[PDB]
Amino acid sequence: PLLAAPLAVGDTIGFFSSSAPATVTAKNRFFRGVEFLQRKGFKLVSGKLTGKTDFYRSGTIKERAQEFNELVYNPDITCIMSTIGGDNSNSLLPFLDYDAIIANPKIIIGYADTTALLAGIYAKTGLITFYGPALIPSFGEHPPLVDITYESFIKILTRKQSGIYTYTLPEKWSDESINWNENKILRPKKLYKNNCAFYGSGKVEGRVIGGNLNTLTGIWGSEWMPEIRNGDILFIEDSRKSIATVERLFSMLKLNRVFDKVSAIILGKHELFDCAGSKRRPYEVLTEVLDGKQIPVLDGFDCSHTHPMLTLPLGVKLAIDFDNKNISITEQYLSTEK
Amino acid sequence: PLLAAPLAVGDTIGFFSSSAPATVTAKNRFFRGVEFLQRKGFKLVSGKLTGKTDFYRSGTIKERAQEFNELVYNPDITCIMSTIGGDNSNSLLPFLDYDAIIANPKIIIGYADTTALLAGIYAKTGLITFYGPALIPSFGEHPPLVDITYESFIKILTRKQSGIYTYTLPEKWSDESINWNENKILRPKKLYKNNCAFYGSGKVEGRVIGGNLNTLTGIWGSEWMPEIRNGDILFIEDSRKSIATVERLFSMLKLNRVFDKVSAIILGKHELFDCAGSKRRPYEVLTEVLDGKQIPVLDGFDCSHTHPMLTLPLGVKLAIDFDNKNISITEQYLS
Ligand SMILES: Nc1nc(=O)c2ncn([C@@H]3O[C@H](COS(=O)(=O)NC(=O)[C@@H](N)CCC(=O)O)[C@@H](O)[C@H]3O)c2[nH]1
Ligand SMILES: Nc1nc(=O)c2ncn([C@@H]3O[C@H](COS(=O)(=O)NC(=O)[C@@H](N)CCC(=O)O)[C@@H](O)[C@H]3O)c2[nH]1
Repeated sequence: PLLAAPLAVGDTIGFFSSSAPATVTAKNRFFRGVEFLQRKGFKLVSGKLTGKTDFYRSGTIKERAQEFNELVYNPDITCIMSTIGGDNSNSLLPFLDYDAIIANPKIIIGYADTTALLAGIYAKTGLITFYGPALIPSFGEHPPLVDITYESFIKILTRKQSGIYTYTLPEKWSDESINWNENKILRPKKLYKNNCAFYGSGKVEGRVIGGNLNTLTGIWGSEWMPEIRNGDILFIEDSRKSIATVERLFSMLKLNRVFDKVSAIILGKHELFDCAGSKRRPYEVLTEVLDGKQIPVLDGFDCSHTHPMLTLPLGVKLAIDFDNKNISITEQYLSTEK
Repeated sequence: PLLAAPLAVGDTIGFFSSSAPATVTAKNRFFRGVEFLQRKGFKLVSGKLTGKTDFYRSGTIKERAQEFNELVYNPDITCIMSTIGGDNSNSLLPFLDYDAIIANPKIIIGYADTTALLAGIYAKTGLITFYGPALIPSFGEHPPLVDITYESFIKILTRKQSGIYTYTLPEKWSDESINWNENKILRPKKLYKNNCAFYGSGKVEGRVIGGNLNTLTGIWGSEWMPEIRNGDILFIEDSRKSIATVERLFSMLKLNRVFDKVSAIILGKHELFDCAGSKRRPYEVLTEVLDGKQIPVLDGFDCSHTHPMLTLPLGVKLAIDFDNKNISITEQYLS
């Protein structure tokens, strides 16, 4: 794969708004996230749509593509980070400068709707991009959880690329929809013990592919959807969905023969899943849809809309040890030097 | 294509619940729809999941597939009609009896989430199915709008198959969210003049394909999504979506090169579209997404979640005359 140069303390991070204009609509949280990264020593470059609104989005399709391309063209930038998702980054895909991305590989990171860009860029260029923090939701989170998110971000992106990397499991997590865009918390979030489950045995190693599953529907079938291959590990997460929607999306995968190919599935923790009173969890729905197909599942990986969030390279090999209950990156995902 | 026998007054209609359990959750409206069709002379056969609930759905994936298949196996049934949509009919697709459908073609009709079945059945069998009334939302509607829906249903499904059929535009329509499952009516729905628009010139004729666009995402890429081909007319409608979602869905089509293939697009009226204060309509969003491509568009066809609803065969040729502002079925669609 095509690899970006690694991150280092003091580097420049550029940020872009490919969908929702949250630098305006969540401006307090945005400022807290900016301050958070600056205090860590990063220099920030604001994308040209910062502070702008076009109702539900930051700008026209072309304006948003331009905003992103301009960061790619900036030789001082090591990391290009989403401000926040939304619904609309898939629109940009015909207009991104893929040749410039190939010529100037950078760390591209975000999650949620930004999946369309992460997956589409990988499909077009082979660049290893990252499912991980977006500036506003992730780094504007109040302590204590933001510190755990940051620890994963800095570890994954700065560590020496030698030997496998085994993830640490956050001790506590939350998905509550509070403390969003004000100076002070209303009250502390509920902190849940980590209930991640490893359904299976032995060790499975394969290329990880995926992201936000609902968002993948916006690129599905196109040249921007990376082909899923035999032996891949499917990584999928969703946020604030009804069980009805989750069944629909899992069945979409089934119809597409995805479950005939993949050797394991990672379900990110689902933020505020709505079980419609059934008390069922997504894994149970997946099990019905699988119709007897035995695939080991890591249910509840902390790389999703829940806090804290780990950083995950997409398109490289991972190894899930279902017996020892751990997950590791086993393939180089950044260049050894800048 | 594979064609079902035409409907006749007095025939048996079977109904199924492939997703939301609205025979329970909208029981009053359900009874109204049943009574409406019975009064027209139809016999009704209730699918085996009628009156059942599994929280958000009528039953397990396999039980819902069985419910549908059992209607196919019933020799007395000439029309299989959805009760209502939901989110989950795509789950049934691996389990439908496509061979039985081929062996005994029937009129299969519904809309919204049921698109997954209409499209999937067409993909597997070539059967011409129908985007049109579902029992509860469509036939449980109060007069006067239900009468216009029924007039289209009966005209399309019973007419002799000779010469083209040209649609008649409803004079008024509504998308107002009232009088759903209440027993008496607060008042009549607000009525709007028909603002349907023909953007283009000349006449375009091609096979119509599509349905509820959001629902198509649940079958996209699979063997159950019919291939869109050069010359097709794309028919798409959505309901109660944000402009953000509509942009996403239109861009999905663009990324899939759909707009390089289609000869025209029909947008069904979008029930209670949420423009996020932009005052933009779906057509304006489509225009941005198209990035200059000159595709003629029939904007606001009455075959969607709005009332009244016309009945549309899927998979046969239509002709849209943009100069004379009309739309016709030009290919035989029942035996
Ligand atoms: N309390 C609160 N108020 C907000 O206005 C708000 N806007 C965003 N968020 C949180 O930010 C997170 C990321 O927002 S997002 O715009 O990046 N989300 C997305 O792109 C996907 N949720 C869209 C795809 C999908 O959900 O299917 C969400 O999980 C919310 O928890 C908010 N939370
Ligand atoms: N006013 C009103 N009150 C209700 O409680 C209610 N419950 C359902 N409905 C209407 O039924 C109609 C059909 O619902 S459905 O389950 O058949 N719809 C669908 O499957 C699609 N909306 C799914 C695809 C999508 O929307 O993305 C919709 O237009 C709703 O407005 C209601 N309308």
